[PDB]
Amino acid sequence: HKILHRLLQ
Amino acid sequence: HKILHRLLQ
Amino acid sequence: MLSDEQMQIINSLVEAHHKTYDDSYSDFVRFRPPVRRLSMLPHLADLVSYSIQKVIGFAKMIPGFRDLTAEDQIALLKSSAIEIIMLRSNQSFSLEDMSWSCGGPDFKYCINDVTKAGHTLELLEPLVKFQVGLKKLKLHEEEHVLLMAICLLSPDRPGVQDHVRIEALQDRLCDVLQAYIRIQHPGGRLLYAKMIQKLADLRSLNEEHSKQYRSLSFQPEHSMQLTPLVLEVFGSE
Amino acid sequence: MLSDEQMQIINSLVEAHHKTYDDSYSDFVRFRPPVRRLSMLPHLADLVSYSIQKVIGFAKMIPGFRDLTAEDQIALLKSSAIEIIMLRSNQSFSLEDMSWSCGGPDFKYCINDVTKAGHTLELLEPLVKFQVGLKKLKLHEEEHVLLMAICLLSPDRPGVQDHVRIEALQDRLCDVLQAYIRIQHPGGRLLYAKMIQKLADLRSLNEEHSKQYRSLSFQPEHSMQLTPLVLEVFGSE
Ligand SMILES: C=C1/C(=C\C=C(/CC)c2cccc(CCC#CCC(O)(C(F)(F)F)C(F)(F)F)c2)C[C@@H](O)C[C@@H]1O
Ligand SMILES: C=C1/C(=C\C=C(/CC)c2cccc(CCC#CCC(O)(C(F)(F)F)C(F)(F)F)c2)C[C@@H](O)C[C@@H]1O
Repeated sequence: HKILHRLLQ
Repeated sequence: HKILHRLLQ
Repeated sequence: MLSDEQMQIINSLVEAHHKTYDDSYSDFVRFRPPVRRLSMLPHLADLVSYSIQKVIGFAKMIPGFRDLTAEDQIALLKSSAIEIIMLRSNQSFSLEDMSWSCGGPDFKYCINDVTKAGHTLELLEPLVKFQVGLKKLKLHEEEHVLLMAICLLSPDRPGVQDHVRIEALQDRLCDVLQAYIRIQHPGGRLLYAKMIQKLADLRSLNEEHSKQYRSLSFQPEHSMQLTPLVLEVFGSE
Repeated sequence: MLSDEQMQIINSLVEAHHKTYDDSYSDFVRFRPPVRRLSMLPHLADLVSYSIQKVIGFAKMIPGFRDLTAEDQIALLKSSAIEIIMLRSNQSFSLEDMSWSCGGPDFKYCINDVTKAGHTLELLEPLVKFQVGLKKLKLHEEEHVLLMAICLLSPDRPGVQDHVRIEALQDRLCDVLQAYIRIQHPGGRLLYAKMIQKLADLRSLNEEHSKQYRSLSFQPEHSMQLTPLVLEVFGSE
């Protein structure tokens, strides 16, 4: 979930 | 550990 | 007539597409090269991974998506990423050559180029049939973008928790599409129905890809070639 | 004189190197290109990831390594991969240019090329000092390979469970190196001592890289650019 959260800003 | 095991044959 | 609000949704959805799709395919040169063992597997993983990044940019700009909770945004995305990718891939699919043509001769992806990346005709056959069926519809820009945003906002995906809100969102977008075709598309016809037919196909293509991805991701000498992003989105956690 | 067995270890360790190091650097073209934000980060991750694959091939061919248990092989590898990489990187480091020269002008890696991949001079300074100190020693092939296999078999790494066997292995290899320098290296000198000095440096460079890697791997917009292999080896699981 790490990368998607940051990408979703 | 998945990739290293297979690589270590 | 369309109401002032329905044309704002159309305005802002078309602009979101233009920010997140590059008709020049220039960044393809930043990927790992293609080779023609699964020799095409590096370059396609890099390619899809880049597209996932663009689908997330598009989704952040659908009115109402930014306001769902963080868990709902992720569940929608994980379940519909591959289908939006199949949808935006129609823009580069040529009816002649029967291949995706991204400019030069290295980025012409026949069906043989995809089999060298782990997939079989049990997925590629209906995929190409889907790509011509969509091509023959001759959608306007405003219709193509609406189709994408609707497929994203479907409630019937695993993991959603607020169906009522995301379904309310999806239904406002069906209404805008129907209105667009009535006012702005000539003769009307059953375009809306053939469009909704295409959604039911993506559900079937989704399933096939996910079966074949699972077989690939269990073999450590092939998952080694994926990107972190691909592993995070098409994994089950 | 060296015994028949000590020359077999030397024979088979030199051949293992030749199978796993390509003086042409031809596969560099299969990586993601370098760009000169951390713009050099894609291409280096691909580069190190490829090297990890070669260190594992070398290690499988050290007499005695194939017979340790699977857990010990992995623990040795995870802890010493970066240091073996620094060691084999000496073969392409030129004393002039003060850069790693892998053929063409795109694969000349100054110190500025590495800072555009997330590292600072607090690691790069002792690294380059290490690379000239090693270059000035003017090691034979048989000495360079022995140095690598010894650094791999050290017991004092986190996670080992059979110290006595891997230390017995490491000590047989120190003996072969000492014997080589006595018989086969002119004057003798304290080459063996300056060589063992270089091991103590790699412990210090190891630590610096792992601190700076941790900072990079916590930022999701940078771990996104790593490969699965890099994440598996320099992670803590
Ligand atoms: C995607 C686009 C474009 C073309 C899409 C194509 C044709 C090459 C394409 C072809 C077949 C299938 C798909 C679906 C995504 C996948 C996968 C790979 C995989 O399953 C793997 F690698 F395992 F095989 C994955 F995803 F895991 F990497 C896309 C070009 C342009 O129109 C931009 C658009 O965005
Ligand atoms: C490696 C070799 C060669 C050169 C090695 C080089 C010079 C470019 C080099 C330069 C600085 C440091 C290191 C250590 C590995 C790292 C890392 C990156 C990272 O920490 C990152 F990306 F986060 F920055 C990692 F590993 F995680 F990717 C190697 C060339 C040839 O002699 C073959 C040899 O094998």
